[PDB]
Amino acid sequence: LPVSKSLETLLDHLGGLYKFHDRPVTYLYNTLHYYEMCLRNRDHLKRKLVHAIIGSLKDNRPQGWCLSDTYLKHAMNAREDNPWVPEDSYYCKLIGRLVDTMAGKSPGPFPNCDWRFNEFPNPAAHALHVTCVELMALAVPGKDVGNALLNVVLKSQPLVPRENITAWMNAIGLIITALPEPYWIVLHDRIVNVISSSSLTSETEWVGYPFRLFDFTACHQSYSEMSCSYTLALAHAVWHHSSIGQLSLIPKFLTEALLPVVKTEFQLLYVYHLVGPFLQRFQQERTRCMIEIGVAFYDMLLNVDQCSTHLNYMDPICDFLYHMKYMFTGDSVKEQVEKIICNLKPALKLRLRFITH
Amino acid sequence: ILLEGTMNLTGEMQPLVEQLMMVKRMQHIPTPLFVLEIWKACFVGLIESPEGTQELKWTAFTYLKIPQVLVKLKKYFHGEKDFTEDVNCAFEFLLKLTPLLDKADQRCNCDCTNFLLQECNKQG
Amino acid sequence: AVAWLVAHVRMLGLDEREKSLQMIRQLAGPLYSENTLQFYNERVVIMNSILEHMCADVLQQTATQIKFPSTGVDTMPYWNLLPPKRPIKEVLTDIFAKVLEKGWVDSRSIHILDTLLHMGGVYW
Repeated sequence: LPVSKSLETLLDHLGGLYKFHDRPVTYLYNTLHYYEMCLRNRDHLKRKLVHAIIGSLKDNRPQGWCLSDTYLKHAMNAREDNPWVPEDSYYCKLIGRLVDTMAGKSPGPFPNCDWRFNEFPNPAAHALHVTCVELMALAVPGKDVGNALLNVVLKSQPLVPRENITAWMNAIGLIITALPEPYWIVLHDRIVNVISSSSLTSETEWVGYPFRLFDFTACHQSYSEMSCSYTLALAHAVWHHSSIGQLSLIPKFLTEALLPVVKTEFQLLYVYHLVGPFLQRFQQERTRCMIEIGVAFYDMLLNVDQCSTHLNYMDPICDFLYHMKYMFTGDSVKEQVEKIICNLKPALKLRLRFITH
Repeated sequence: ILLEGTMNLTGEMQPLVEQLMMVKRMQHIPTPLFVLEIWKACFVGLIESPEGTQELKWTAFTYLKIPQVLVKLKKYFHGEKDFTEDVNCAFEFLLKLTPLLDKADQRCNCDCTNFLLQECNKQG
Repeated sequence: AVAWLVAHVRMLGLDEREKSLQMIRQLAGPLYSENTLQFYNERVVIMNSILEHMCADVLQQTATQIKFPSTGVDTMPYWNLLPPKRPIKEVLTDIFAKVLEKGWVDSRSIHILDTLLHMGGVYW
């Protein structure tokens, strides 16, 4: 840690290193993979490396990077504690910039010099590393990234509009699929642990009608805006954006944590809303885990068979699983599911006696 | 309710209760879901459309419509769930959707205290 | 003043001399520099200005941009709000296509439809 100030002075003597391209995304990822959890020494190093990297990047005059200068103007004194407190509203401005990158003030200060040599196929490419360097400042982010995002979602700041929300959804999806693993890893417990069992077991409320509210786009009015709905929306966003390698850990996840949480049937509809619409992404390249997902759902059946008196909307799940089998898996997982569906309820047997065939 | 409040906030002593009875009995008539719909109505406005004195008209219309539904519950039906527990689960369903009151606070800037005060006033 | 504005809009209107004359003349801009026995040359004056603005609004709209003597905070929220260079074949998209997914009445569209009905005919 201590003599690292000498290499800081050295890079100050080597500003020319950053006179060609600003692509520290990979240089932070590969050197931060297992570091965010144990960054304490690197945290104290960044305590002084913040201004060092800022000046190293400042070897230009397009006045394009403001979030760094915004932190600088917000870091006049005691830079170890203050600039990380009001981040949510700050993040608003952050996501604000992003929600202005696609439809807003397009000819802004961001695209310039020269739109084709600063690695500009799109302003989001520049959004990448600025978001990275912003969230790489402290250590409590990454764990706090998804938390603050969910906050600015439900604790909607007066700057966050409610009509063009889907742009913000795409924005959060991009910023999540851009940041490394210890940053988006919080979304698992953000969806399954926070609200998926808020009360949601037997006497939740008269809100039990699942279809009209649990699916998104129901909050088109100022009414019909449930927290579970916005949570599912944030989910689907991060699912579609990160549909490259982040989804690859999802099957085991469902087998690890989603088992002792499913109690009621609308919990089953919720986890279906979470998992289903992205299975074809696996089918494209990751077929080898589909069966897992399959039996995962099948395992859920067992639960919704034990602690359950009656099933009102069961036939939706029946035909859902039917087309799950016939359109995607086919005669592939027959032997594994044979030993698991034998424990179902008489109605489920009467529904899936052709599935077992 | 939206149209009536936006058109004539006055001169509406009790025709609106008549139209409410009409649309209720001449349709699926769940009293809890009924009051849920009417509450979502009287709060979906007052936030999006108005910007100035129209918001004052909106809050006045809400605080006139709540005695309307009150006397509706008093005179319409009596003998089976006399507008006591249905109102309970109605306000529970209301409390379920928190973004409603979130937008209410984003609009009125005091929707917590003002909400409690209008609640205890309607409890007259 | 509003009566004579009505007389001028019923007049040729191509002259517009007396129209702008009464507009700049009856303006509450001058806050009674002399000892005018008003005692409320700020509140009463602003209320008189917004009153003269409310009435004859669409009347002054018949001419070009008026001098705008109100200088308040927020103008009338509801208005004509109809695309002039556009036919009435718009409720399909601006109204019906929205409410197809919009499970409400959208008070803006409420006033739009209300104005559209009396400007047309219930049959068509």
